Amino acid sequence: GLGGLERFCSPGKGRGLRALQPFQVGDLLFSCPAYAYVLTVNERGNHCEYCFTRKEGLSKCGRCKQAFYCNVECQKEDWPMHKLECSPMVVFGENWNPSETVRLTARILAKQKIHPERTPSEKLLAVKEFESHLDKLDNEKKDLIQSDIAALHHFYSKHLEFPDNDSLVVLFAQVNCNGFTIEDEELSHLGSAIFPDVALMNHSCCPNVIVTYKGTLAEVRAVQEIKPGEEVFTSYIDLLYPTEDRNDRLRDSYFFTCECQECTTKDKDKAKVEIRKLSDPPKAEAIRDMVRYARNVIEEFRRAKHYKSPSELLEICELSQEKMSSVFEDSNVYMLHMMYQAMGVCLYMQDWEGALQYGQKIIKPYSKHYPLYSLNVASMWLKLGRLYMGLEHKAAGEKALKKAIAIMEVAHGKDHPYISEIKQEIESH
Amino acid sequence: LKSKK
Ligand SMILES: Nc1ncnc2c1ncn2[C@@H]1O[C@H](CSCC[C@H](N)C(=O)O)[C@@H](O)[C@H]1O
Ligand SMILES: [Zn+2]
Ligand SMILES: [Zn+2]
Ligand SMILES: [Zn+2]
Repeated sequence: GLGGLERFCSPGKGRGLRALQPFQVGDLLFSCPAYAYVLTVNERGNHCEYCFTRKEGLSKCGRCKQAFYCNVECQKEDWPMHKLECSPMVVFGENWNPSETVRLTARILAKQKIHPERTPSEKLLAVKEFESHLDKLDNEKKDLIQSDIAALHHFYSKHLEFPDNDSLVVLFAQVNCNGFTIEDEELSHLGSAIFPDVALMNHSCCPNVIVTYKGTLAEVRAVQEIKPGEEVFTSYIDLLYPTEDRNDRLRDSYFFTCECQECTTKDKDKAKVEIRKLSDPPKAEAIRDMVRYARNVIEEFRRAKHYKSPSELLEICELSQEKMSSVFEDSNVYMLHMMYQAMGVCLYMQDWEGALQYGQKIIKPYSKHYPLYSLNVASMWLKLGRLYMGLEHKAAGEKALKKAIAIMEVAHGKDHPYISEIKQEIESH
Repeated sequence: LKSKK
């Protein structure tokens, strides 16, 4: 197992992770090497395929020209996994498009063939023991898993000996339930991975730990004091949202309803959905209509980013914020969601001034809605600092970068390479 | 997948 911790039966939460020793804020509970992992297509050339090191001058795989490495060692060590995609990418060419879930699942199957025994990533929970929620799957979810199974056979039949369709549905369901996205210091998606021992941790909306990444290594650090006998909880989702939104996401992706202190009390829901203090106060039904509109625009924008122009996308943000502002305060989470999306469009267009303009409005309400140590808060301070620094606003940049560092020292560890990079940014300018 | 953003 893992020193100072143990697997146990958490009443109403299946299996969980329990502390057997105290942990203070910022302490590393444990580390978990990735069981299986895949670098996202859009990050190829930026990060090494094998170790996820972000560096310039990465060496290109000579055959496919679509995998990049630190050196010949990272190339060689990645070959058992890379071979699943190398020749297929050149052969299928433009037709090579498996989903990231399919790409990850092919790597799980390859790992099971090479290393059928328990790995150092499975000291407490094994990939084979993962919860699947197979019994909870409706026709729509089974059809999506069937599309994934067809893509797996379509792109990965060369090296893999597939189990029956039934075992593959269980696997795809286990991956959807237990898979992790690996994000960088700005919360930008790097890839997907399996961290079995990390997946043992149950969810809370008031977590006592944060998961961070050092290359492909998951690290688990306390963000609250943990005492012997206490269960170790991480957040599976974005904590900005009110109770109903959080539980709609938890039910849809994880098939459960949270009953943590935040979900039971609903204490933060009022400030999250802050209403304007108007002479004629807005009616209950008028609030409910705007909350419904707000959730609809969030979905509309999500679809629109796949095909609309940057000006059309900014229009959706501006127009929706205008409609919402008649009922909602600027600190309201639905207003903040659109501002964050608008900031993202500005960043893509390299409109640094516009991105800064939005980030300045988001920061104070973010700090209030998110927990004490939050990667979403750290990431926003970091973006702001980098924008300020890039725009020659050095004092404001330094202040915002130091706010990012203060949170990251707890979540990522004082010695994290990301913090050394941020300090170099403060020192170089 | 289990994330922040
Ligand atoms: N706060 C919570 N309340 C109820 N169930 C939870 C929970 N957090 C996590 N889970 C359960 O754990 C699954 C994610 S995997 C976490 C380990 C799991 N308890 C197990 O025995 O394997 C969820 O889809 C859900 O079934
Ligand atoms: Zn490398
Ligand atoms: Zn290759
Ligand atoms: Zn909760």
